[PDB]
Amino acid sequence: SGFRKMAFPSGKVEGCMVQVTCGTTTLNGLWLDDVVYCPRHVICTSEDMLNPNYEDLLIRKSNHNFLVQAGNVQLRVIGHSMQNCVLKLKVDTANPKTPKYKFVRIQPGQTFSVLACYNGSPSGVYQCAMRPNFTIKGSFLNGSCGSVGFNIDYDCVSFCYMHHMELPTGVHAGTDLEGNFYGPFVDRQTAQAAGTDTTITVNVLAWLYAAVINGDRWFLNRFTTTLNDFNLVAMKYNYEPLTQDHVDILGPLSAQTGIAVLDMCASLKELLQNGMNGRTILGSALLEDEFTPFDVVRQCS
Ligand SMILES: O=C(NCc1cccs1)[C@@H]1CN(C(=O)c2cccnc2)CCN1c1ccc(Cl)c(Cl)c1
Repeated sequence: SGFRKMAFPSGKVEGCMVQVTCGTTTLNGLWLDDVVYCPRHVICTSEDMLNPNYEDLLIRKSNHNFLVQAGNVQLRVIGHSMQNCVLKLKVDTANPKTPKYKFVRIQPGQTFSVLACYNGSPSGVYQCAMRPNFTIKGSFLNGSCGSVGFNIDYDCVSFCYMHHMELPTGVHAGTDLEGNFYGPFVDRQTAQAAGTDTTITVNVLAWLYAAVINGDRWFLNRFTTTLNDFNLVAMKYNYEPLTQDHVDILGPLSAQTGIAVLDMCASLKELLQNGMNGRTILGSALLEDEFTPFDVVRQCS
């Protein structure tokens, strides 16, 4: 029993983190095989920020300008190249701790674990979701750029996020490991801001199922709704539309609890319209949307 924000064990990723320094800027890199990946803004200077031409900035670099350190061991850079908004620094040594891995871009509403790192040293690990507006509500301080987000399937690390920036509202943005930003954010100085966000409906329903599995039942009712009528309510409360695919994805949890999805939808509608009247669900006084159906199954059997 119990239900927590649970991250994947981080050991396989810890062994991949290195420190990358260019000029006076130090941040984190990801060392896999004989390549270190890091944000390309490591080559920026304070004066470059309005409209850096990264192609020019990189042509002006040499391998010796990148200092890469894996703990107390310096790695020799033997090649450098840009891939979208990341840099690929080829090093003379393959990382002996390289896990089986994949680079995998995630969808809004998916979750992942973040290993926050400073000066190439892991500091902590927490669970995050990719918001509908392609930001993440992370916890990151100066020096954390190049920290990565990941999931683990069996022995294989699926890297899905590399950290690049903090937006004015305190939320975060970054890229996939191919260097392509999530959302309409750019690695240059602008007034960019997180766009309007919505609540991830399928995840709220998954979390309601988690609650039922853990003995919280007060919000259940005898009613069922139609998908159409539920989506009318969803729109009014800034929730994402619920699709039949979502209903299908929730099938296993519906079967385990004996509560049909559209029955749970009627409970959600009442919670949106009436609130919780001073009660809590899984220790929360608000509807939590950062657990996916898979996250719930993983933790609730
Ligand atoms: O968001 C940033 N600056 C505003 C922006 C300026 C241009 C685009 S965003 C980050 C903040 N920095 C942190 O270490 C940090 C702090 C807190 C939480 N996570 C990270 C240093 C680097 N800095 C940066 C510099 C140049 C570029 Cl181009 C980019 Cl993308 C990022």
